[PDB]
Amino acid sequence: GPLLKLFDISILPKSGEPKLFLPVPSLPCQEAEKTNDKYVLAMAQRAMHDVPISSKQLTANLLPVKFKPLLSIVRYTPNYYYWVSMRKETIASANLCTVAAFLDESLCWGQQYLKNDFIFSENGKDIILDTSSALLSQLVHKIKMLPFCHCLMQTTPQDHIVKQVCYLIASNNRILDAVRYLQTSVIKSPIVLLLAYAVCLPAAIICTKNETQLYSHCMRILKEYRPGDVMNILHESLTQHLNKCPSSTCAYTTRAIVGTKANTTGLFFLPTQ
Amino acid sequence: GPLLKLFDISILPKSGEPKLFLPVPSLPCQEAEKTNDKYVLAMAQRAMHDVPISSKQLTANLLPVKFKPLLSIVRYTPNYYYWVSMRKETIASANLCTVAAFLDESLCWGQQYLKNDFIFSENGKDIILDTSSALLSQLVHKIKMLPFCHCLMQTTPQDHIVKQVCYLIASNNRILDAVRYLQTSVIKSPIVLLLAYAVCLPAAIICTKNETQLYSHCMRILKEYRPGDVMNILHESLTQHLNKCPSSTCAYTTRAIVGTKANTTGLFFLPTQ
RNA sequence: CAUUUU
Ligand SMILES: [Zn+2]
Ligand SMILES: [Zn+2]
Repeated sequence: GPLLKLFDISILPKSGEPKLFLPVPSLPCQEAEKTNDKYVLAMAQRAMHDVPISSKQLTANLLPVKFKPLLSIVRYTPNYYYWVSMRKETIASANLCTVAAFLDESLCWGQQYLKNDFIFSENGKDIILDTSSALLSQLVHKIKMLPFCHCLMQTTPQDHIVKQVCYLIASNNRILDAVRYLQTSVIKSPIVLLLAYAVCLPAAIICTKNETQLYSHCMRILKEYRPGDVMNILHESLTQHLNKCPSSTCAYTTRAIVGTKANTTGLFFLPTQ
Repeated sequence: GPLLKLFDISILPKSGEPKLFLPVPSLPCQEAEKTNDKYVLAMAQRAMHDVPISSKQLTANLLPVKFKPLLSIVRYTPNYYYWVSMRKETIASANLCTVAAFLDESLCWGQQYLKNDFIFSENGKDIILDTSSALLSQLVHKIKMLPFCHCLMQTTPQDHIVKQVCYLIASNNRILDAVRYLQTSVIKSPIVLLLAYAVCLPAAIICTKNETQLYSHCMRILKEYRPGDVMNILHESLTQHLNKCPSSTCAYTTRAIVGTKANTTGLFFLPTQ
């Protein structure tokens, strides 16, 4: 007979006059930051804007002296939700250049936690660490968009690992299950190593006292990292790929995922050797 | 003995220069578009730039007269991979403002196919329809990131349908399985309706004659759409949420996912009533 | 859907 109705007519909008913009919920004004340190205040003023990323370079062996000054904002700002929201906006709309920059920043920051005997916890109010889960999800989304030849044209592709780690995160954000799975094999692909680097901080933050062994594995990964590894791994893999992939279309699919340049809104620094 | 080695050291790149960019090849110069229609040529020149979206508004009463002239570029351009890669770059880095604009464009374009008895094909070389799957995946990514009060604070949330459709697309791009699931129920939430609108053209493109029932359902959805509905549905939902949700954290997180303005790079027109 | 993929 007649078909089943498609939808209830009551859910359609009350007005059919054209809307050119979505609502912007303007939010309260920011309080003054709680520091008089003019280097730290300058770093925050530049983090608020999309500065060319070369201007934000910070040599990693100078980061130790800057860590405690920068904590006055990164850990103790009165504008916590404003800063986290700013950074999540950039990450949720990030190309792979932007993802890579934020990953290197977060991992160098995490290594300073270790150097200073800080513990990792989700109640720690840290505007860099508290966007690391959003960043892991974004990295997985970029890897799933790349043509499959990027994973298959590595010396030891470990494609089954890439596929299962991406499924666990994309399907239901199963962060600790992804660590459990990564523990079962030696890592032999640089793409798998990027995923391990990206999972270690958001997993460590959510471990309870019943998951001390998983926490310990996350700290092994964090300690092996060296400043700049995420940018260095991707720069090398993408160059080799252009020199060997025979597809007539891969380069165009890939350029759109990688992007033209990074967006540094919310990024305090790009750490390098 | 020691624990299992973390990774084979050979996968790390040689330390060399500090990396401040990621490599992509440079684009060749453009060929001339195959038309002398000044109106079409002007629309394509604007499409190349992130100009304010009010300057790209098109009343959908005019789209039927412009459809055939515009095919000279959308369907027969000698610059196919330039246009599709430009549009996929914008969509893969898109906030929800941008996703909504491109969805309305694609749905109105698909309606002109239907009105003219054109068929939908994976190899049809259409720079608008060939980005509709990327757009579906990005809409699902945005819905997953919104605080869940957005889906639950609806008259009839159908929260189980939203979650399962999002699972099917995000886990394995199971587009036809998502249509099959949607066809079982009357749609009673605006969020579910947005997902139905976003799925109908990517599904129509990959249906064969062995999926004639699912194809018919996709054509039912496409015919019921009214130009501008994606922006109008999202504007009403976000306006009424802002009035009713009491969470301060929700406002900050929502602003991050929605964004403050659309990126129109690669967008030809924003269709409206 | 009831942890759905491998
Ligand atoms: Zn390739
Ligand atoms: Zn809310």
